[PDB]
Amino acid sequence: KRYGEKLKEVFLMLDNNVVECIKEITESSRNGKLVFFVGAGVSTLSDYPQWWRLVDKYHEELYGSPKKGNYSSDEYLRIPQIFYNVKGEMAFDGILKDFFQVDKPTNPIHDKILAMNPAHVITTNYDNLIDTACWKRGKYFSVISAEEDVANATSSRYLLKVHGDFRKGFKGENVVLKEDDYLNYDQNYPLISNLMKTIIATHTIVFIGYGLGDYNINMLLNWVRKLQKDSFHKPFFIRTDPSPIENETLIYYENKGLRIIDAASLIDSNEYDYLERYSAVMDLLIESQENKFITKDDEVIDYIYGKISPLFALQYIRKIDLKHVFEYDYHFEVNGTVVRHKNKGFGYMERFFELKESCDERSKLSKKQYERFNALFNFFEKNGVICMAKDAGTLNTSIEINSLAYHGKYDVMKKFIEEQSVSIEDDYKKAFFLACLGRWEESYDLYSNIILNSIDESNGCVYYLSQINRYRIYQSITQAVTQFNGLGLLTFGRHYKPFTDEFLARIEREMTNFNIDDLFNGMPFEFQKKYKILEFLSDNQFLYDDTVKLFELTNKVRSEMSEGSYSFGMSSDIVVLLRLYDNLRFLYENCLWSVSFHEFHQYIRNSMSLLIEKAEYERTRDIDELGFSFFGKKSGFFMEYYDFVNISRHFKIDDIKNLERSCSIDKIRFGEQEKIEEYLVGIAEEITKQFSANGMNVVFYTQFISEAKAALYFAKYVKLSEEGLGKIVKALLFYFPERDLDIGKRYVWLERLTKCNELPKSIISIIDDFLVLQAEKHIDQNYSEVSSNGLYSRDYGALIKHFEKNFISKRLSEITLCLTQDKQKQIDFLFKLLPLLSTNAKSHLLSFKSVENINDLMNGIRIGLIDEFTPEHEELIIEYLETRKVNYIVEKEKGIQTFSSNDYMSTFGIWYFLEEINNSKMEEFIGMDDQYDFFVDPENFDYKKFIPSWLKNYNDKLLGKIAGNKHMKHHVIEVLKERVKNSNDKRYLEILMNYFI
Amino acid sequence: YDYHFEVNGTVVRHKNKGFGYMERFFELKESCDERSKLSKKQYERFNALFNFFEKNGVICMAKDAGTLNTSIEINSLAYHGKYDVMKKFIEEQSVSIEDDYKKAFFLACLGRWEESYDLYSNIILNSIDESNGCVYYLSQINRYRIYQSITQAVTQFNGLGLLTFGRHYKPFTDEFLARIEREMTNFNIDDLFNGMPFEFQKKYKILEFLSDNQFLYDDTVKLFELTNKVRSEMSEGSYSFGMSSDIVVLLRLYDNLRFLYENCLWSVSFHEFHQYIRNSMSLLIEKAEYERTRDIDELGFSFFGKKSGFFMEYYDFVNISRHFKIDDIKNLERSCSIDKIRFGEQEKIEEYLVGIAEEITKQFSANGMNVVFYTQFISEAKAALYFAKYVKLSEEGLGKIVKALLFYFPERDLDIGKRYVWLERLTKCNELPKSIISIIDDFLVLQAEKHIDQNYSEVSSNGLYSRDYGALIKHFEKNFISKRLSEITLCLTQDKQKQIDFLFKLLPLLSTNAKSHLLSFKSVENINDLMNGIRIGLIDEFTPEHEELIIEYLETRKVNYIVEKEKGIQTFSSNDYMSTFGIWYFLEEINNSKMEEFIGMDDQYDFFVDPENFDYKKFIPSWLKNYNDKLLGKIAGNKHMKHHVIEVLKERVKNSNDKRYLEILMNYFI
Amino acid sequence: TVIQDTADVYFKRKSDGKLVFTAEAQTASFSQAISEEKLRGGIGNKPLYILKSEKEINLTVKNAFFDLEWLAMTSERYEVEYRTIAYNPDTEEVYSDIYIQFPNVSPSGEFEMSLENGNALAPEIKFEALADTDTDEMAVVIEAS
Amino acid sequence: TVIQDTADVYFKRKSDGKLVFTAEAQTASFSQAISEEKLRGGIGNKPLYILKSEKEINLTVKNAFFDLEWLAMTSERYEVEYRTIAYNPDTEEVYSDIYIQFPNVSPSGEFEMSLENGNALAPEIKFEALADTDTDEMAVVIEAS
Repeated sequence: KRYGEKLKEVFLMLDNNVVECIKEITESSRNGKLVFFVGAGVSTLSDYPQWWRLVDKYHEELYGSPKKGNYSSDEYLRIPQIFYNVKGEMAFDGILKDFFQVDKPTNPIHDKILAMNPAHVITTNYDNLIDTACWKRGKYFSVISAEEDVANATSSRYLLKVHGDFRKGFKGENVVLKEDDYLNYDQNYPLISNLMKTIIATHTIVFIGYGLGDYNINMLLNWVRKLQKDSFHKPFFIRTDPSPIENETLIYYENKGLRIIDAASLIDSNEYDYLERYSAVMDLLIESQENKFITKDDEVIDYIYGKISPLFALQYIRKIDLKHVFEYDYHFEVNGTVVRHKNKGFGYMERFFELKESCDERSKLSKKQYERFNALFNFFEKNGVICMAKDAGTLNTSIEINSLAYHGKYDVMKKFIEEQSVSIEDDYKKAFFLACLGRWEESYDLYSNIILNSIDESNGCVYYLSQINRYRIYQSITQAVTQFNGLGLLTFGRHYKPFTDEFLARIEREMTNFNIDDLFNGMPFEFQKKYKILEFLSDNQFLYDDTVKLFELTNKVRSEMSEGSYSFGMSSDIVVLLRLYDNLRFLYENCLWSVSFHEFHQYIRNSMSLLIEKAEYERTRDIDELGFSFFGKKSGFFMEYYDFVNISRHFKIDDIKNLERSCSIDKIRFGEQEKIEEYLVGIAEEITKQFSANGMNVVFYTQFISEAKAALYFAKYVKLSEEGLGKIVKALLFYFPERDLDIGKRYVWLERLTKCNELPKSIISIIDDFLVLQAEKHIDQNYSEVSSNGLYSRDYGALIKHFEKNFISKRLSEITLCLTQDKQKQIDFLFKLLPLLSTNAKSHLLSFKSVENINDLMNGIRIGLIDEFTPEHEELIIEYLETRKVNYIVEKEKGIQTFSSNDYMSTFGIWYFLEEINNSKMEEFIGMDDQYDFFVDPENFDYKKFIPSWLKNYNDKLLGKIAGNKHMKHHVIEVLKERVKNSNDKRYLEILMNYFI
Repeated sequence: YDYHFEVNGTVVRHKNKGFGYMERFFELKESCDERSKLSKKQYERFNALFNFFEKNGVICMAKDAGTLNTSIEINSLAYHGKYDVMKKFIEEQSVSIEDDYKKAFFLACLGRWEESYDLYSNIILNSIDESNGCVYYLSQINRYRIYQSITQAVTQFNGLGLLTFGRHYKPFTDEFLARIEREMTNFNIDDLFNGMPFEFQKKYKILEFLSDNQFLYDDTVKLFELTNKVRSEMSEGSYSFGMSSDIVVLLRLYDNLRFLYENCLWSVSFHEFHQYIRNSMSLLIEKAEYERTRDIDELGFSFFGKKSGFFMEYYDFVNISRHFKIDDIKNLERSCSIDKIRFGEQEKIEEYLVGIAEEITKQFSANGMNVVFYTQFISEAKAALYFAKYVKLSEEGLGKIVKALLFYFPERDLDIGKRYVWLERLTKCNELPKSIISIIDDFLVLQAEKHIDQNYSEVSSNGLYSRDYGALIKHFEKNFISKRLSEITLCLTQDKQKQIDFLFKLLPLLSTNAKSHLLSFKSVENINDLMNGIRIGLIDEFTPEHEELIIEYLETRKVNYIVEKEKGIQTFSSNDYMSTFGIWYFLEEINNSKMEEFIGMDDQYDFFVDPENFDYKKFIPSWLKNYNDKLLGKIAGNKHMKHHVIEVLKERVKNSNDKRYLEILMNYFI
Repeated sequence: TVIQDTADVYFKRKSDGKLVFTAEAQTASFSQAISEEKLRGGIGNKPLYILKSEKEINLTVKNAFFDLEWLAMTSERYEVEYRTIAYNPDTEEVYSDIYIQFPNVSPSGEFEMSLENGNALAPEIKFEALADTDTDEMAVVIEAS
Repeated sequence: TVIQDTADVYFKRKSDGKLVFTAEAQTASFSQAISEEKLRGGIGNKPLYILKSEKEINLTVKNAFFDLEWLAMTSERYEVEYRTIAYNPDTEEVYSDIYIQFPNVSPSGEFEMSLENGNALAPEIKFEALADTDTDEMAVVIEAS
């Protein structure tokens, strides 16, 4: 328990040389290059049999008794050879089996040795204890004990059991024990030595379990000496003799090229405290594996400058992973509060902030440290690191800044692309901007050019972002080509191919069998160490943790909704908001292309959906008396320009509809309405420029027009200036791609824009020009008015009349005067706009044509020309229903369908129900449609055929009549209340509370 | 990635230019001549592959396939929680390293985590030389998993454990904790698969996601986006055909459960997996409720035969019990009406509930219980208890579950109020048989026995004491009295005045002799005692003494209010009494005009007593939930208040979407 | 167990009798909400009443395979031939099939520009039932005994 | 601009008044309804009206700490002193402060061996406000002004 405390006392009492050596061993350990020469000393801790035991056994067998005297290093080897020769090899093998064949257990040192991620472990021991020691920790190793094992090298990590081992068998022939084997090693094992030399060459040997004068230590010493001067780092020696090392021996083996450490020099120990000594040194090194070298708080600025200065490269980094720079020592929370997670030393980070508060303390530093703190504080401010969590006062988080790519700017983008690229960062920005503009091929080639130039200048950050961007844009090119060749032909009728097939072959060739997931792994150890934050970008499964954060926080927020619980401090929605703006600022400031990918859009979309969902609930949240006691008049959720552009960019129009339906957006007031209007004016103008000119980059068009559609659709709430309204409408009607927005979507978007801001006479002129163009599109008989939302230019004219009580479009009137009988299609079109033309034009068209069939009758009544139903009109209705009846009895043997006739028949049923047409024949046609029976004769009609669409789709006057009739009023109220009780719906509740009860 | 294996039970032909060999393999499966022609060893390979694909649910190509099916086969003992069976297998001797793996996983679920770690190690020694890469790796995985679990359990013990348990427990020894913190220190589970022999990773790339410390991240994001698709489907009123997102999350959840339970990964028990299961189910059931309440549109029902309705199977019950907390199931029942869902496998769910009750009875009947296993199983026990309402139980099963709930359940983790409300939830489905009435009478008489001591007092978060239990007993048995409590009265003395007060609340469950004893030994002259006498039925009218006592209490509260004007105002608990009294006056129960003088409190006191002078803008519609049908009618009938209440209620319900507010407005239509 | 009437959709060129691509239907969305003159603002007189309701049909499919001839050769209009079996609750399996067709449709999928990382093979394509003045809706349902 | 109710909570021994642990409030939950009881008991006395509504106050505190003495020394009752500035509509923060206190509470935490693999330090402890026959609940509010 307190062993760690006493050993930490030993640390920082250690001579600087020892601590620096320990840190070097740790750093090489992390690099997977550190190698260990573990000797019998470590195995002695296991009580493994010692060679002198077999030596004495051999002496007894030879001369009938032991030596009763110390064996020299030559004797330790010589007596075994005398036994091997005088007697033979058989009893040699027998004695090896008798002694070394033991299942000794490993000890703490055996696993500590493995805690350093040994690249290799070259052991001269003949034991199999060291093999198990490797599994103990988990490191894999390949055992080598002969020439043949040199082939069997499955891994990059070697347990080079040099001098042989009894794994072959307990035989002297299978090991190096007798003197001759030691002398003839260079000839007996060419290949083990072959490996041995190379591994010793570059890897950081660290000696342990050995005596300084050990024969194997001396062999390795001479072998490292054979290397070129200054071409080998001094390996280390974890010496653990109970006696303190003689200074002269220390000087000798430090000169020889070994970085030696004595446990006895670090601690005090007994004579048989071998395990204690090994543990002391190894555990000092292990505690160094954790950063505990933070000496004093006044030194803080140097430490933070070591950690943060290389980090200036990014234009911003997320505070989520800024903790990873300090290895989870200080968690930088989303709001900026720096939560202290761990700090072995005092003033690890907190002293930096106390300096930030106390300016006088900040004055105590050298101007070097002063400006160091200055730069680091500027970096933290860029990060939004508000204050240390412990002393953090009242906070006021704000919208994170984003780059111009986040803004709806494309003219600036092209200007800068035209402008000369000053340096590598300029070219990286140019590549991202070209990618944004749809010039994906130019961006890709520039990315490759900067790949070359960036490894040339050694900008690891810029190169690595360029690599990941190049892969991401290549994926975009490939998927775009697939989309084109697969579906664009069905879309346009003739698939384009902006990307040349040779270019696609080239880009596919340059990158094959290459996963960006391994891109960070393939980087230099320097870059990997100083840029561990950018590892998150390596994995192709982007947003590898932001999605989980969103999932958990969405759950929590829904739970808060359902529980109806108050909150104090920042809540779940606050952290969702903070993470969202952190991710946006990071990705757009760094100019990564990964934003355009679907997954990032989905993450942004879900976050904003949850944010607005909780925004709606807090508005209608009820407050208890104690709820009011804790807090009252809480801050409302806002919709700034930045949040608008999020909604526009990341949501689809169906998603915006879904969220508007679920949540009343109009209530939550919008912010930066002027900036919103300017950005919408920008979208409109860009569309005008792109569509008026024939030039329409197809990839760019697909990339951005979704943005414009969403912004136009979601612009229903924001106010626009008069000139802005002119621009936005002129974009919406004429220059908008007709392929995506049919006439109906066009009309309803214009109607929403009307709903917030009125259309002045200028906009009236714009829409009149659009209508006269539709007339000029109607000169050809082949032209057809066709929409998905059942909305036509007649509805546009209805809007103009709704705005202008009196409006005579002289263009339409002149057209009608110019129209002749042969232009009957144009006569029909101008008829739909009959209210909008002059009196003379009305008379002209009335002369040209009048009602003759049901379709023309519905046309006329929609225009309102006929103010009363003639007997001919009702008789025409009777004839049409006679046709429908014969068709239905004919269709009775078939399946019966009604999708357009049903509209006319429902209107006729309505008119019977409204006692407008007394005709009793429409009663005779009862039985065909459920709604027809419901209207013509509700009492006979069984009220089980009532549809939910009927329950919610309605008319005000029709609802009044329904309430007025009691027979259908009972049934309809019953089913409607039943449905709202089943599923609470706003329309159902309104229909309940307003017309019947 | 040669062929995408679709979760539905088929396989899609991912882009490949090979031999079309899954197509060929399913032609072999289809054609008896094709399979017969193979070499005999090849035929054995073919049929073993067929059996494997059946085991994993793979049938044929997605294109070749047609109608499919979904079901549950997570048959792990830990999944069922047969702890008796689980430890019986553990003590039974192992004959394989996979047997040792099974024992180690079981020891982990039983709280004998020390034995689990030791057995894991043992398998590692048994497999390092024999080179069983899959078993070796997986045992290392779960060894790290248990080291995590034990670390978190110990950390909980050192911290919140003191306040929660009320004591400092150290179930794990310091030496063992240090031994295991050291034996595999500085060890990344992510790098394990990377550092494992190449042969094993090549053969079992499946286990890469196991290597990842944040395993099931892909599962998490997949569920999250499928949930997004589900919510969009709910919003837009779509009508899906074939598989939908909800079916996809169902199958993914079920597959992950089955995988991690049959492989016996101890990672199954972590909270991240529990969170994934909870979310997956929650989506399934909210989808089921939304499907129940949906328009017709005369197109969806026609295509498919009849309709596929949602139901609850024994496995569904197991998952929900294991992976939900009481707040989860309660929030669920609130948002979605589980009662609409028709449960299934009632007998097997009964068996599982009896197993849960048997386990906790074994734990708490005996003084000795493993603390770590108690934490592991109590939450599951609580969820199964609360979730047992919706299933039919037999008389023996009902007796066991109820006796668990009352006597064998901890008081610390579940107070008396929860105990009672959980009981009354349980009986809604199963009316109290003589056995359950006897069990409640027994537990109640024990409460009386603890109340014999003057130091003891009943404690309940919900304010639901022994009186509520007795009320339930006489609710289901209109004629019932406890002989034990009667003979307590026979020995009862005025010294045990607190016992007399406790028993005063339980008057109707006693004999006439006991009623006389209660009447004689003490009076009903106190506000709380008056409420008790009203509740138990001893007093029905307010005598001059009773009304004067209430008037004196209101005088004390009035002087306190006057002092409170000068020294701050506190109003939580008294206002309850004053509101009750104002209603009594409003309901023509109290007639004294002294109360009109006491007016001045703005929660149901000045309102009910003086509706006209009351400022109706302060009225809160949530007050309407507390009133019953009689008081609802009276309050609605009074002209001085009806207009304001209807306007506030209707506007607030139209802004809101509470069903109870709809019901209150429906009774308010007048 | 699951829906046993897998839908075969045939999407053909309308001008000429050529098949473009066949797929498997995934979901169909129907909306009947009044958006003409938004909610209120339509033509209204004392004796005159016009049903102003407007509706839109959306359909999704999956596993799109295009005819080789249509790729080879490559105002234009297309049709749909949604093909499913009519199943009653009484008869969950019926020899008779239900035939749904949208002779007027417009191909406009939001999957265009979907650039998801890693594996992807769900080219869901959206369609909108395009309408005309003469015929409010072109969809038709016929059941073949 | 953030919600300025950074309340300070002092958890003290009700038996002796000794401070146990201090922390910052996170959330507070209020739920009140009527017990699901009967009205036919005996004769369902009409004159005998009765208020049977029961309410539970659930709470949560974050950044839970502890006192050295309380750790040192180790029916029992506990006290809570919610200290909050008197936010009122007139001013972002009023000179006066609002004291909220619950003399009776029990520490039934939701933690229950939460074994989340995450390295997050949020020992959230839940609190259910206990009741007694004499008092519906001890929830107390005072105004400094």
